[PDB]
Amino acid sequence: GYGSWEIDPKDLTFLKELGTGQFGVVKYGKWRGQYDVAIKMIEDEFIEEAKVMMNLSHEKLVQLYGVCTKQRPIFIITEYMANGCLLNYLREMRHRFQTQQLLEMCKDVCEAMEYLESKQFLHRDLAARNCLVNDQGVVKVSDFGLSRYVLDDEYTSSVGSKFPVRWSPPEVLMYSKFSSKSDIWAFGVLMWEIYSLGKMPYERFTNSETAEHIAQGLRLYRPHLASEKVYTIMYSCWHEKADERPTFKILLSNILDVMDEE
Ligand SMILES: COc1cc(Nc2ncc(F)c(Nc3ccc4c(n3)NC(=O)C(C)(C)O4)n2)cc(OC)c1OC
Repeated sequence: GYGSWEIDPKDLTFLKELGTGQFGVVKYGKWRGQYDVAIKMIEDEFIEEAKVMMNLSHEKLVQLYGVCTKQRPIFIITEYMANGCLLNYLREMRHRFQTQQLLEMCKDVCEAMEYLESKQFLHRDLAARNCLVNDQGVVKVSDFGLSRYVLDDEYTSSVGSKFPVRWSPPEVLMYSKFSSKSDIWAFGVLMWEIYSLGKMPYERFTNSETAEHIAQGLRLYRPHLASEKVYTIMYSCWHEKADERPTFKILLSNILDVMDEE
């Protein structure tokens, strides 16, 4: 059993649909009439991913509340993030963000990633599409890709035509070399995403052309809203030599520094 994670489906109310795919559905709801939750309905892999989430718990990670593993379809119940997808949130020109708010959003993710790093857990799809924002503009990482078991397979999300090329270091594109230094690279690219208000990295290129140009040491430009100090930080993430890239411990201390200066 999952002991204290086993949720009684009776304590749930369904209210709004949030998203829907071939493989699953996420609905907004209430649990014991009190707390806001997202309810993700779907198999064995999906459960192995929930067990993972059971062992990860951080202020800036989307928290698992419980599971219902006794009726089909099986449920996962997580915390509810009222301002939705960070990518989409960034694209709303009506928010009229100040640089300070952008760096805070970098700090949030960064704190998340340092926990994961300290747990020797490698994320593999850190991007703006995979973060969420709560009612209070606080940003939180989804341990696993949101897409997983909604739109794509465990076989299809992050394989082939759905591979996160734009968030990937040269060693991954050429050699399938994953390590904590690839998560560092992608954090960098996500910083760029934030400072550019949700522009697609290498916005004028294909995945192939991005793969060639990365391999030739082409990098993303400093977004207008990004100061030199801030750009230095995300750039430091794209060193061609993986071991030359900072840790998340280092970077967070870098982000805190900028934040005190600016
Ligand atoms: C208030 O409006 C919105 C709220 C949320 N909040 C929220 N909080 C916690 C969650 F675990 C959560 N999960 C979730 C939701 C939807 C999904 C998926 N996951 N997965 C998917 O493959 C697609 C992406 C298909 O649909 N959403 C998300 C929104 O989109 C992410 C949104 O805009 C619809």
